[PDB]
Amino acid sequence: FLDTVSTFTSYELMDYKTFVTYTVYVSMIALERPDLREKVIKGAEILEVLHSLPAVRQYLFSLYECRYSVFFQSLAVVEQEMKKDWLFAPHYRYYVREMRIHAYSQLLESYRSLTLGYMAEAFGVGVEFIDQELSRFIAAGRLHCKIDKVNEIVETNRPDSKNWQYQETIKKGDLLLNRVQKLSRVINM
Amino acid sequence: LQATLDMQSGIIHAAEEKDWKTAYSYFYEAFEGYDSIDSPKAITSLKYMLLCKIMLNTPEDVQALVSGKLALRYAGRQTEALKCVAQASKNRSLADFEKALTDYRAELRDDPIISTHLAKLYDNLLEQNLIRVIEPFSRVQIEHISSLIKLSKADVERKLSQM
Amino acid sequence: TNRADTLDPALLRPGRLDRKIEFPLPDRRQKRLIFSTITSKMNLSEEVDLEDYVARPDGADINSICQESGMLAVRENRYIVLAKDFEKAYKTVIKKDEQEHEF
Amino acid sequence: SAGFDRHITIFSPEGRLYQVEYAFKAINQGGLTSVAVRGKDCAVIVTQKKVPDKLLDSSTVTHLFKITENIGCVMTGMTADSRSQVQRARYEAANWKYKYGYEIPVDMLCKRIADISQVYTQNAEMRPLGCCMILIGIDEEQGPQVYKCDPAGYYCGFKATAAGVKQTESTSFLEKKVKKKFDWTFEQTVETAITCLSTVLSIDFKPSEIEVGVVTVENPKFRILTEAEIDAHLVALAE
Amino acid sequence: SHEDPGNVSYSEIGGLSEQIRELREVIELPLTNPELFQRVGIIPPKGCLLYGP
Amino acid sequence: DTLDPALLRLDRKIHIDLPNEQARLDILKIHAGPITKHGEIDYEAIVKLSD
Amino acid sequence: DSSIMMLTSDQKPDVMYADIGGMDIQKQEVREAVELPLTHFELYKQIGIDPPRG
Amino acid sequence: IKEIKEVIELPVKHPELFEALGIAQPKGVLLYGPPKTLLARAVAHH
Repeated sequence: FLDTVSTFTSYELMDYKTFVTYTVYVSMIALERPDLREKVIKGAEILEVLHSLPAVRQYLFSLYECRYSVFFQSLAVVEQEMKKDWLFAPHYRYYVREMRIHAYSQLLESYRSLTLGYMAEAFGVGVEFIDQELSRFIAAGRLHCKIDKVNEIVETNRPDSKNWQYQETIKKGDLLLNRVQKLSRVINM
Repeated sequence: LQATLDMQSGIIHAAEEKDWKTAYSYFYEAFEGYDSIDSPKAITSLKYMLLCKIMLNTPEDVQALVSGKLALRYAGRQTEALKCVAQASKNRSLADFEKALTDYRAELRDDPIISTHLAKLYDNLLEQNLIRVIEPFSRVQIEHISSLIKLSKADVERKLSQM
Repeated sequence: TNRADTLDPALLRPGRLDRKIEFPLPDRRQKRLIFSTITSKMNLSEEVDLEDYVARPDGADINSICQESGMLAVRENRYIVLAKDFEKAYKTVIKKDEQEHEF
Repeated sequence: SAGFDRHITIFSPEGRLYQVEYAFKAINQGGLTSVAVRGKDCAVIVTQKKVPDKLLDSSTVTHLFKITENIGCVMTGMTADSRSQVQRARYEAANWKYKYGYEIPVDMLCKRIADISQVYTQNAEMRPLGCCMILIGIDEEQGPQVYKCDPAGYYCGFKATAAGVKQTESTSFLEKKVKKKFDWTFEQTVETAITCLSTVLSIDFKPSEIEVGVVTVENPKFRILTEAEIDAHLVALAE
Repeated sequence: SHEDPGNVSYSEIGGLSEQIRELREVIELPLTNPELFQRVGIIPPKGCLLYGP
Repeated sequence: DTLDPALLRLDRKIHIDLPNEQARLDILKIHAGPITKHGEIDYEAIVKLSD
Repeated sequence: DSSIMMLTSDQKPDVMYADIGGMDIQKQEVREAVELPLTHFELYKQIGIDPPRG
Repeated sequence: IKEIKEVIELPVKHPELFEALGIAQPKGVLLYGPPKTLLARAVAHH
């Protein structure tokens, strides 16, 4: 959907505004912050048309400044929207909580000696909300970081070039090592 | 009629938002396109233009835009206020710009867009002031580092985070 | 070069001439901007006429224009370049037979 | 250019002919200067003489040629063309006086002289009379006139008039002088003529070198000034 | 470049009384110093042309 | 004059102008300094003797 | 090598558009018909124009 | 192009039709004219 110069209007384009819908419902995830601004901001070609749907547009605008209050407002909004939108009924579950965890990633990445309560304002009243949320999210194996209840920590951690950028080494040079090993075992036995 | 339309195709290019430098080259085509244009139709044809020029943080095309005699070819005091507008555009000093919310208020009166003009100026100035409190050393209290910006936690926090 | 009539026998034909755009003498508003360049190459302190020679039929000459005017102000041995310096560069030039074939 | 060696009167490429624009400096081989001025109800001719010899006379070096009793002229360029042009002018003015019964206006005379020069230009196998002629005269209902006739046959006529050798400079002084809107009270005219020649040539000389021809609407006869009154005007402008 | 015979300075041949200074205004102008053309800025020319019998 | 116009565009054609009376006599002098002469040479004679 | 070999340093006269001594016809022409087309593959193709030449 | 054939493929396609004649084959056609390189190359390219 990076074309934006070849899908103006067609008997395949049920609506170019719906084209924008499908586009944003994959670009607020595909587009990292640089690609975010590249396609949404920089690519003002879709802007001359997405001028017609400013809700998710302003959501994306906050999606740079990281305004988590309106993040959650439009998050509920788009949640209901996907709940009532085609070819998503049995799958739309992740997208929203993914937006949640991804935004929390950068927010914590700001710095460490920080609190969820200071962000509970941006979370709305999000102390218990994010309590169970991030509990089950780190339980979902997400977003290396540190946070408490009696202390309410925030963290910036997880450098790949600490051990993981060196752990992939054996992670693969043992996986494939034994792959070829047994593969080169039955060559004789 | 077309002259207004090209001034549009630049203004649009700043409103449907092609780019600052694009709309500004269009502002030259406006500027050197105001050949034999009525003074109220030409001195205001330079009003919004020198506004957006002081706005662009960089006139950037001096020796053909402000080296052309047109900026010295209008009668009414409108163009003479535009003269100090262009003077600022050259300088654009925080010691002269932000002080002049009123000296640029009659100049804030003809502002084409009030969403970007001085907004981007102070946006840049944020990190421009962030390379004066963080210029001395890496580590610092977030309070006195922002006692210079005079707000220790108001907006410095999320701004620098975004950075 | 000074000539191009010795050419365009095969270069300007279907196949060869794919993006050939001759670039000869242009309109105006150059001479004015050229002044603004070359007259700014010399001093032109703060108030020295520009149009009086823009519209007066007296880029290659501007080089010798500034040569004469500026280096005679340096014969005068000072920076500030005058509007008379234009004249000093408008008398030592191709003024042969001034100023109209008359017929 | 040529190329064609411009030997006869044809058209060259791009686009001029070279015979007449060689004839335009047959005036310049004269070594001579002429200035005419019209400000008001008078008209003044001034022209110097270049006499190096004491054996040579002074009366017959006169260039001011009284064409008719109300029309004067002055000549520059080579002398033979000038004198022959003058006798043609006198003959055609007398032809006007015979045919039409009254005195010729100075406009029709310049038209007729220009037409003669054009016929000398149109047909080949004749030299195009390389001299320039300035006329003056008084006409009723039009005041005074000053006209110029070209060797090409291009007449014109205008307020402050000069032809000869150094008259780009003379017309530069007359643009820098006829721009202020004062009247020209006949001694203003004589003073500006003497001082314009005195700034172009920069000599500031005796009253015996220039010749002054005047005509005025008080005595419409053409009049050549005397050494005494020329000296009077010269010391009258001497401050 | 090496035949150059040293001879008199710039006061031998006459008629060029005003030319002596004219030639110097281009002949020692860059030779003495071009730093004047940092105050002014004018790009130096290359020369001129003579004629005569 | 033999130079092509495309080449004749050399700030100006400086000229060695014809030595006249003053200049002619100046050079005539300088040509006669180291002579075993006397205070006899008639200057204006040679001057007007010249063209 | 071809005795100039592009000169390989910064033979770039360090010039912008208007700096030329007044050739706006050729200035604009060369600017938008070279600097954009010299690098492009699709705008010409956006009107199927052609890959350009001398 | 038809002439191209008649004069180029005749030295190529069926030698048995003019060797049956017994007379020599052609050498040159001087494919001259208004400047031809492009298509004169791309045609018998086939």
